[PDB]
Amino acid sequence: MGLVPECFITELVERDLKEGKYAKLVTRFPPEPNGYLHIGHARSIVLNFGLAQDYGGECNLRFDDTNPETEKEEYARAIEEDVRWLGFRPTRVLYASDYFETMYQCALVLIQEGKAYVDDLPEEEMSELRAQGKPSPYRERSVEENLELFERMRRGEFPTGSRVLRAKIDPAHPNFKLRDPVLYRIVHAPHYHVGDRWVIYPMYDFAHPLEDFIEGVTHSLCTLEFENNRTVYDWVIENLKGKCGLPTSPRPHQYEFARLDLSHTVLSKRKLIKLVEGGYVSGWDDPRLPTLRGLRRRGVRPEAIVEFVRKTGISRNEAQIEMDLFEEVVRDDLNPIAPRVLGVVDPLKVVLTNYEGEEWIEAPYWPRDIPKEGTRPLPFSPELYIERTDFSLNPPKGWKRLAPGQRVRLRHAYVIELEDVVEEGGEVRLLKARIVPGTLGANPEDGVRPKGVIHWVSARHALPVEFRLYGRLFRTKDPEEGGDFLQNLNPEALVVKRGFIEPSVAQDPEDTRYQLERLGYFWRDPVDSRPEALVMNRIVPLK
Ligand SMILES: Nc1ncnc2c1ncn2[C@@H]1O[C@H](COP(=O)(O)OP(=O)(O)OP(=O)(O)O)[C@@H](O)[C@H]1O
Ligand SMILES: [Cl-]
Ligand SMILES: [Cl-]
Ligand SMILES: [Cs+]
Ligand SMILES: [Cs+]
Ligand SMILES: [Mg+2]
Ligand SMILES: [Mg+2]
Repeated sequence: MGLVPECFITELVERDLKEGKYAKLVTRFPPEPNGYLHIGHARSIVLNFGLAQDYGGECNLRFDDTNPETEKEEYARAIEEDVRWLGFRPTRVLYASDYFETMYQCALVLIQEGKAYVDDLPEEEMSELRAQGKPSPYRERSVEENLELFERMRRGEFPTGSRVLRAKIDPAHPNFKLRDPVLYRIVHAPHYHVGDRWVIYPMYDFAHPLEDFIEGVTHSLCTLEFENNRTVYDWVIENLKGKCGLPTSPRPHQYEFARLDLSHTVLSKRKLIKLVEGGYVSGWDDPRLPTLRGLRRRGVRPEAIVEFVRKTGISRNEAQIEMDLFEEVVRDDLNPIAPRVLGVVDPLKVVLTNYEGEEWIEAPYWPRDIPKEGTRPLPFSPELYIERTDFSLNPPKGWKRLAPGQRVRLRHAYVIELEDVVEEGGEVRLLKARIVPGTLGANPEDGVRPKGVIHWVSARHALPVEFRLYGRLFRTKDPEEGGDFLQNLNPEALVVKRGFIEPSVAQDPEDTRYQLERLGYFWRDPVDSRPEALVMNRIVPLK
């Protein structure tokens, strides 16, 4: 019933809602349109948009776009597309750059109130002074000179980086971040949304609260990196309430949840850019990646992603999440909705000496535990392919599959036993085998049942598939902090096998998610699969 599970945040909202602190609840999701979103961002998406719906409130999608150098509209697009794919419906699609004129008016007021000033000092010198707790020489400049200099910065008289505007708070403040933090910088560079209008851009610490305030956000939800940043957030709110058309009340407040860190995966933009550019991975939608794009392409359903996020909870509890966990939620999400078909990944041929012609078998798509009914014609014939790995000349103790004195059950059809093994070049190339005569939907006459069941497909009927077998992207549980990050890659992240799958798949809609028995879950890769050249990704293996 509650999309977001119980925690400090639900409680806090519920309290303030009931006590009339705010009329409606207003969250935002605010990413930077300068990259693609990943599984970590999903936590912020489910949280922020989830509360809006859980409590009959609003949630804005807003591109926090104050860094013109890197930011592109295609990232804005991609962001909106992944947000909706997760199933969420932003109340508004907003861009912080539409706020600039208001933010600039706000800076004027700061300066008229003697609350900001222009700093001519170079960057290196400014941080030595901050480190020393000393004031800029320029700090006690006048309202008049500051407005003229700020205007001269607006005009783009000064080059990129050369002057900045800073609030006047306390140069010796114990919170280092309150030492006259920077409000405005100079970048002679055009913005993807608003163009060549501005040469002065605000810093995060100043624009973010103001975007919040402007939108009447009630609960601005951020991850825990903004711990010491909270004090400046309040400072901007408090010195500007009821100014330049801002409300005097109510006002937004920050609250902090733990960012997701998932085992076996890196989420930092730096490292991700590394992997794409250096061709370690094929592209931003690569199913090896934890981008939302890549998880989509992989076959993961948005419902598993939401559920994953929901399942794991919202807290201050920055404990790393095990990939085991994620994999199990995918498996669980696909269990009742993935019809079971049969395909072969490492094909090995088996010829049946005591069988001729064809015959077609009603086979169930759903196992006993799944309430769905559904059936399909499964072709059988004297030539099949089985997994190479379901055959031993030298089987171990447990061996439940096919061997030189061990019968086996072909799933949904006959028991066969081995008769001859043709070898060529040391390794095995074709099985010669026999059906045990009355074993279609029945045991052998002699009572010695087959120890196990293996999957198979008719070599006379089956479709070629390119299988893209995905694993975790790293071997080590902790790649994101571990030292050599590229030395921890899993060489098995992608194996590509050429294989076979039963012909029925051809009569299914392209977006079907299948369970290949004893193999894992699978679906047509949305980019490269074609009906005449099938390509299927393994979404996840079995438990
Ligand atoms: N792994 C994660 N788990 C939870 N939230 C995240 C994660 N990564 C990013 N977010 C949050 O989603 C929002 C937008 O993400 P985006 O990456 O554009 O912002 P950002 O400026 O890179 O944030 P950060 O610098 O904290 O990663 C931010 O609130 C951000 O902290
Ligand atoms: Cl049928
Ligand atoms: Cl069976
Ligand atoms: Cs940031
Ligand atoms: Cs069933
Ligand atoms: Mg960042
Ligand atoms: Mg980022």
